[PDB]
Amino acid sequence: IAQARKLVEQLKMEANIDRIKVSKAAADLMAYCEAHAKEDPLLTPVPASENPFR
Amino acid sequence: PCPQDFSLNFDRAFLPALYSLLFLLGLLGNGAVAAVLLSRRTALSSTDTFLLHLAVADTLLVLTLPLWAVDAAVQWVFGSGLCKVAGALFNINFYAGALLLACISFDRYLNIVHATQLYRRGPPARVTLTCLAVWGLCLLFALPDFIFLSAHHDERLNATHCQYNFPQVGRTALRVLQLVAGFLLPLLVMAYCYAHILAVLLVSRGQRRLRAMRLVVVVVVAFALCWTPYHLVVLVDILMDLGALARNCGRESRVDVAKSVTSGLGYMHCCLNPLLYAFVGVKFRERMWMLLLRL
Amino acid sequence: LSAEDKAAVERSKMIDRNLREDGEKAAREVKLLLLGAGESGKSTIVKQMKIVKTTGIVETHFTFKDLHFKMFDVGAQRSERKKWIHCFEGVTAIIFCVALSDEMNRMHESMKLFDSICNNKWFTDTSIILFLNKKDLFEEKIKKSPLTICYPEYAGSNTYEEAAAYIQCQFEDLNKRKDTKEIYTHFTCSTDTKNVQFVFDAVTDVIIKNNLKDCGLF
Amino acid sequence: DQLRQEAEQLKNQIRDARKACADATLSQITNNIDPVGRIQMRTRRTLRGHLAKIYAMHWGTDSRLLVSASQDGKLIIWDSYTTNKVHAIPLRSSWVMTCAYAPSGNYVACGGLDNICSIYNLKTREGNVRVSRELAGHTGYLSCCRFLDDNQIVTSSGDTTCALWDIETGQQTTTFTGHTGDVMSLSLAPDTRLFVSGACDASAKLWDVREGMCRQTFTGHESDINAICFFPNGNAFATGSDDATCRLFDLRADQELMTYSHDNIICGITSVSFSKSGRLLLAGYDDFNCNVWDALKADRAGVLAGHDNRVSCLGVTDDGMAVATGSWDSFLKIWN
Amino acid sequence: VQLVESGGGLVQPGGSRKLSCSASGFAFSSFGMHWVRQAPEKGLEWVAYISSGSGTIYYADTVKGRFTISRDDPKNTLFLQMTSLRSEDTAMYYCVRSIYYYGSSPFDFWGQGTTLTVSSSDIVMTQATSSVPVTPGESVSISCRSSKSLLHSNGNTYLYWFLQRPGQSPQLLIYRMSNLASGVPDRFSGSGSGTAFTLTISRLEAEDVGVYYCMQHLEYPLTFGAGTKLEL
Ligand SMILES: N=C(N)NCCC[C@H](NC(=O)[C@@H]1Cc2ccccc2CN1C(=O)CCC(=O)c1ccccc1)C(=O)NCC1CCCCC1
Ligand SMILES: CC(C)CCC[C@@H](C)[C@H]1CC[C@H]2[C@@H]3CC=C4C[C@@H](O)CC[C@]4(C)[C@H]3CC[C@]12C
Ligand SMILES: CC(C)CCC[C@@H](C)[C@H]1CC[C@H]2[C@@H]3CC=C4C[C@@H](O)CC[C@]4(C)[C@H]3CC[C@]12C
Repeated sequence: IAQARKLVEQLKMEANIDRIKVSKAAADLMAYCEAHAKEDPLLTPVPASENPFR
Repeated sequence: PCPQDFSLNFDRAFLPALYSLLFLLGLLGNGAVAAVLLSRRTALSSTDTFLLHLAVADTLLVLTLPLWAVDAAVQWVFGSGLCKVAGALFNINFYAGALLLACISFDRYLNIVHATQLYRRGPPARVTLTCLAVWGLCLLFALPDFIFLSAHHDERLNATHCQYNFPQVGRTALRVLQLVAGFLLPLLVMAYCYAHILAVLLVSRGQRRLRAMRLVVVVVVAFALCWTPYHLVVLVDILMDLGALARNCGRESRVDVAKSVTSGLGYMHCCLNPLLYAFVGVKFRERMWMLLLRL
Repeated sequence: LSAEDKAAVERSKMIDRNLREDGEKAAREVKLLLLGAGESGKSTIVKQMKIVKTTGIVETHFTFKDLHFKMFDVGAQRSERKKWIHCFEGVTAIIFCVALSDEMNRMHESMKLFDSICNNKWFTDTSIILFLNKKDLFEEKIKKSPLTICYPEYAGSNTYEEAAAYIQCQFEDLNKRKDTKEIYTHFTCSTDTKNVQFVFDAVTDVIIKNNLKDCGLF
Repeated sequence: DQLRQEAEQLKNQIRDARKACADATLSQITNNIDPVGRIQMRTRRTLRGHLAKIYAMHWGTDSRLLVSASQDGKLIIWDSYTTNKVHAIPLRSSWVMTCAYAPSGNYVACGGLDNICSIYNLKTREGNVRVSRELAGHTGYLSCCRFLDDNQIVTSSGDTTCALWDIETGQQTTTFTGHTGDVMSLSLAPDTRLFVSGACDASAKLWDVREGMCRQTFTGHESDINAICFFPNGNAFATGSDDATCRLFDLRADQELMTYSHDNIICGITSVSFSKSGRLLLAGYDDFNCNVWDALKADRAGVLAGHDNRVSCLGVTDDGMAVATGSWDSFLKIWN
Repeated sequence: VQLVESGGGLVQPGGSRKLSCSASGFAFSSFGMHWVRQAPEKGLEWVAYISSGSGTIYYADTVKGRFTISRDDPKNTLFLQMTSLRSEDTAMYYCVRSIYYYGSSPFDFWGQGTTLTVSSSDIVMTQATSSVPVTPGESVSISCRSSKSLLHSNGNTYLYWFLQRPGQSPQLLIYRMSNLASGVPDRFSGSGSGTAFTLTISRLEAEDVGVYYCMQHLEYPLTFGAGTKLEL
């Protein structure tokens, strides 16, 4: 009877939080990927002059 | 007096086709074996390294073959110094093949008969030492061919095939060396080692013992039957030079044609051994397929 | 090029040499994975060895005829066996212990474990040494109780020999890969030397067959 | 026995609340973004010296030194630029399944089938690496371990628990419970105030380092979750499981955002990591190679092949210059 | 950790001696070892180096041929067998450990030194200043100059700063021109470029006086240059 009460309390604490629309989170992820695109050596390779590996 | 006309015609009509076929098959098979084993050298066992050396030796021998094919075809047109290295390479490869067969047999004997004793305290570098000793011995044996081969032009039957030039005592000594080492030493070593391997495999129980027994017997009998007739003809020639010679226009002709056909059989065995040693192994087939689907 | 990087490279090369030597030393030792169902005589087999602090895995080293064996006991894990069994893919052999004196359907659980272990995708061509302990208790119980209580299909006498042979056949019939792997059976006796000698013989056979596979003779 | 009704009611309410927020979809939002190019990555370096399966690796914070753990009982510290072996540590237990490298670089950690997390001090006056600590208290194998601030470490175990330790004293500061199956991996948030643990119950949980509580639980997988990582922003994370699909969830919307799967791929996933900007997703598979996915379009952007066995560990440097992958064939490869 | 020297004394010219250096408290097998020499009232002068595992051995040009360095690792001892002793070999000999990997600090620990008395180098580094009068409330700058660019193609400038207090053995202050050694107060700092380098002390105390040396570790002759004296 302890496990059921603990589980129910956990579900309460998980349900009480506030959420955000999926479109807003998608826009935020898109904006973060866009802003830091220039600083990604794996996405846009840098010339061999400043490449530590070869 | 009957200057080997029939034997010469037989050689001209027979040698080039057989040597071309042996060249093609030997290159294909031995190069396949060398490519499979050369992709990943880190996981090479003892017998795998010995097999790689044997594949290299057979490849080089079958590469050397077409020069002697065209030598036998009409007449040797190349440089008089070119076959002084062609024949040396040929002899090196012949002795290397024989000694590496013996070494494969000895390694298999060690892995199976002395399995526990070699597992517990087996040396970690004896394979390379054995291979280098074999190659050094082959160079030592090939030195006589390296410094006594030349190309002299006899007035009769104007042409120039290149061969040896030393007293007949030297010819007998070279023939005895060739016979004793190349045939008897691998034959005795393989016989002893594989007899002990068979004695060990008799008492064991399982399904992976009958295939091993079959492969052992197949390898031994194949080598024996492929390389006995040529040395029989060599013995006949040695006896003939030391008396008991008829030369009734047919004896030398028959001896020469027999020597040619048995040499062809020997090179057939040289081209045939990667089938015996590599493509029957489950591990080798697995690695070959792994390479094939990787590329 | 390299000013004091040559000393770094030399240190790296000495590290490589020591690593190679340690690997060579470790490659001349035998690996056994000890498995059982609910501590069914595993300790007694372990006691034959002569040579809360830890609860994950137990090591047991011994030497027989100059050969060094290391046995790994993983009986105190109680977690998903499928999440760490692949760590033991390269062990030389498995040693499966089964108590013959079985009471609540324990032989069925032992067979389920044996089926899950022998037919595992990681333990192909890995040999299993099956120990059947408690032969005297089996004698007494089979004198008292019949084997039909565990096997309704059994249609033999209550003799020790027939019952033991039937149990051994029932265990060995769970091996699907009858060709690429072999099962060695031994009814454990009180003598200490006999168990170690049987393990040594089985390991010698396993080494021989592995060498045949590596030599190309199969 | 009457509380299951309330649990079902709360679960249904949570599901409906998650349903109400799904006003759009990431794919139909980002379809207008031009796709990233076909990616070729070249193997700059190959590190040799491990004689058994490599089970874990971790990068240094300088993005030059890395540590690798292999079940030959070895920890090796490599200088990736020159492929030099800085240190070689022999472990008491050969059964190592994880390793970590401290953010300061002073210590390393390892663990495995011995249920003990061993912490080694690299910078000693005696010139040798010696065991600094052995944290014990887990009743199952260690699956992962991550250093927080050079004095406390978070570990996950196969006894369905996680624990935050105190290296100075050796005592479990906090114990995180609530998973049903073994916890296979954890990922540390960039601010080190939260972390996510993925378990074998096909669930992921977001634990708060303080208060020792689970804040959110994410489902959607169909098999054991083997790998987990955070988005660089720290507001989303990605998981890989045994059903051959990666998933991308977000913390704020409290539900799945995207799935990465292909009809050809059927084997499980061992490692998952992002890129520096978060546009790429590196995933290691059991079919002997690695896949680079577009994190915003769910289309495979590249393949990293060249490992002869299962790719078990995978990491991306802090500066994002290179990707190091290690497999069961006992080799690590640097890609760029 | 300590290095203890033995074998000094008075020797006639042309004789032979063997200096011993016993090491306790550290893994002697992992450290390369150097013998350094300091003539009476003169600067430091590198003499010999033996690698770890006795792989590579280097000698100074002025002592090559008549000196021999060796190590015995089971007993943790370092020997310098010197022969044909001239009158210019009277000095104090120091035994120095140095371990090399990525991010290490060679030359960190120096022995006490043994005195040996005898009766009757393409990179030169100049410390032009010889003495400086200071008070324990200011900041002091010591300049060192090289004849070659100490900066290497891998971004590492190989300059080391050592401090020798009166009556003691030199201790590592800075390695590779920027990094402070372990157990060194933060007030010390180092900088420079290629050929001109500077050591800076923010606020001195009574224990900041002594002789400062700038060694190079680019080419192996390992020249030192006469130090700069700070007193009062
Ligand atoms: N007088 C000449 N030129 N040769 C006549 C017959 C020589 C005969 N060869 C052969 O029978 C056949 C066929 C043949 C026929 C006529 C001419 C040449 C050949 C070439 N052959 C070979 O099989 C190649 C022989 C060879 O490669 C070689 C090596 C060293 C010195 C000389 C030749 C031979 O002695 N072979 C050498 C043997 C070397 C070891 C065993 C295998 C053969
Ligand atoms: C291991 C050692 C023997 C290396 C072998 C390579 C040397 C010795 C070989 C390879 C090429 C050979 C030469 C090739 C061509 C000729 C021209 C000929 O009219 C006389 C012999 C002569 C001059 C050969 C002598 C031996 C030779 C120089
Ligand atoms: C003209 C004469 C002197 C040339 C004959 C010598 C040549 C053919 C021989 C001598 C030494 C031999 C090599 C010795 C060792 C190895 C390593 C092995 O893993 C592959 C074969 C290989 C690479 C051999 C190839 C053939 C070889 C190069």
